[PDB]
Amino acid sequence: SLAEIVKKDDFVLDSEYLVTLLVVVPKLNHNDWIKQYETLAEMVVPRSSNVLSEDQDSYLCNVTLFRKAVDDFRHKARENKFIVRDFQYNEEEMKADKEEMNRLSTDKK
Amino acid sequence: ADVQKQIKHMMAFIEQEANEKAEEIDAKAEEEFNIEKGRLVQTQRLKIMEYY
Amino acid sequence: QGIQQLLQAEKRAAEKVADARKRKARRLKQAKEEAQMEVDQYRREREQEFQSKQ
Repeated sequence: SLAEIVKKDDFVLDSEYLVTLLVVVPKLNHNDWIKQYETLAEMVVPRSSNVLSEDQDSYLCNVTLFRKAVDDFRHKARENKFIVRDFQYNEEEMKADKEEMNRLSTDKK
Repeated sequence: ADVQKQIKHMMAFIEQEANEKAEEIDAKAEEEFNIEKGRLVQTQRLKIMEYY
Repeated sequence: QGIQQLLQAEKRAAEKVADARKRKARRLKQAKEEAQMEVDQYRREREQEFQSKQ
């Protein structure tokens, strides 16, 4: 879960024409995805590629694209060994899930 | 350069959207009410002859 | 940068939807009274058939 790593500035609002998907990229294919983020789909942003969080094996990045071009970007990235993890308004519900994780420990106690 | 051109092509995808978002209802509802105001010619012409 | 100019140019497209309501606001309103301007076509019909009554 990304209930603590979520940021409103890390995503692009007003999803009528533009939306930023949380794209996971590996450490080996970090440079290969940086030279193919503009060519993954049509009407995708070529300057929105920026790492949101980083791990030891892979790196999580944000990729702004069109509303109808998210499927074309996720299809080519799945062929390019990249995964696209969806993020929505349920991150505020995931913040209540951390409170529900505290309520589960409160109910267990 | 290419980071600006895809931004500038997105402005073109806004402009071709803006032509689609300013002419659909502006052509349809201008033909909708022409039937409706034409009905206002027809709905009066029954009764205004009936008073005659 | 590219992400902030995209939204204000989207407001340009969101200003042309305000014209997409306006040209069906004014045109709905102006010729609604032009449909009431055909009452004058009835006002000539009554007064000219006032003569056939006379």
